[PDB]
Amino acid sequence: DIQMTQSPSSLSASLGERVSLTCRASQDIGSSLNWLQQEPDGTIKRLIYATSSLDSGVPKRFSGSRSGSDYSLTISRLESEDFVDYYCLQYATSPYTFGGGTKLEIKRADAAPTVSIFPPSSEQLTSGGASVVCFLNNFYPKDINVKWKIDGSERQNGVLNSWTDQDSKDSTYSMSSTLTLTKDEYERHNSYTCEATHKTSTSPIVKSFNRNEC
Amino acid sequence: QVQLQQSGAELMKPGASVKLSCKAAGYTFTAYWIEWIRQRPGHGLEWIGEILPGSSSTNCNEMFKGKATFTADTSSNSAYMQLSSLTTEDSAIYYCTRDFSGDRSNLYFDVWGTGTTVTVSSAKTTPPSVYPLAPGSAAQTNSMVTLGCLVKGYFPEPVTVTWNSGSLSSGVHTFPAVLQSDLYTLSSSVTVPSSTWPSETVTCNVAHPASSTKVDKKIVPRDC
Repeated sequence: DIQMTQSPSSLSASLGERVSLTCRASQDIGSSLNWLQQEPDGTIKRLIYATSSLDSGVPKRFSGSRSGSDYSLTISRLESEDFVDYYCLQYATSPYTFGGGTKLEIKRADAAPTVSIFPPSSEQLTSGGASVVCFLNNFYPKDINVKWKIDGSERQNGVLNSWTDQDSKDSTYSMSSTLTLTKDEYERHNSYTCEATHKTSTSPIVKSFNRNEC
Repeated sequence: QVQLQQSGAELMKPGASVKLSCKAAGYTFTAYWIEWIRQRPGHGLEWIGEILPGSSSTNCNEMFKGKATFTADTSSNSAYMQLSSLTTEDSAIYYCTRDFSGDRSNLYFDVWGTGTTVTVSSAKTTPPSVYPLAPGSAAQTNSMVTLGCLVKGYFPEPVTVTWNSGSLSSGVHTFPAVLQSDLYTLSSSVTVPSSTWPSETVTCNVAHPASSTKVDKKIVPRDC
């Protein structure tokens, strides 16, 4: 089947800048390439058809072109609503195929995470379980590492992470990390630490508590 | 008014078959292929297959052989995709779109349905346990204090989380849910000025309509 190699897979840019995305077809597709945009709520909308034509009611900042096996979507000047996902679609020969997508994110000033750690609740302890929760809030850029420490040692099992999308008001990312243990395994130990590594500081941000401290 | 109207969200047991529908209005139904597209959570779009109603003509991506059957009903303007032998990895949004049987560039994949979510799981409906997240008595920084609640072990999605009935929403992060066993867990955090707390209450409001669960959890200072 025809392969569409879409690049870049991710890109950061600021308001007002120009960006272009590229789909490399593995075999000739002619002018038979669409560009699509997908909103965070899931709405897909066609932007460009037949390589270069603009859909009705699509703003003029979008345009499409080809050069050899390379097809491009160009956004002359970024507006804030443009920072979503984009896919190309070849409809030359079935099976139809999409490039792998590009997520566009807004550039902003680097920010360090605000880190908070939480002990299990007493209601939870009376169930049989103990979740330790760490929030790493409002950081930029999005690349972040969390590590859990127990009595000084690194812990990897039982750790579930969740990430928010880029926030539309301040353009930062937030992350929760949850370490889940049985009541007994939790009470076999003393200090609990979550450690965040991020570009904004050379050394990790570290939050701990001690459960024998009350 | 060209529209493609998709059937509603579906929850199905592993191994069952689901049939999705795409209902067309505003155009000659026989003149356009109906196209079916899959998107797995956080992944890209993939092409599944197509049918030209009412003809014997269907086509599909080979990955979906033995998995996807397409049919169509010209009388009700409806096209159907049946997915058989469901597994976890079938959980995705399914979109339909259309493709003109002819020679006009602007009528290829021009209008899109808004999608049908399919969830495949063995899990039974389960209310969430809701737990308060009070600081373990730290420095409480100097300026802001962060609290949360942990909403654990529920099925199916979704839950609603609010802080003080929706009044306090400014310092809020409700994180997407993740699967712990076959059950869902999420947390929410709120950041408020330390003047505000423990001075007075902070409460998280959790709703899980599918289990008819409504709960309030006040965040109570540890003091040990």
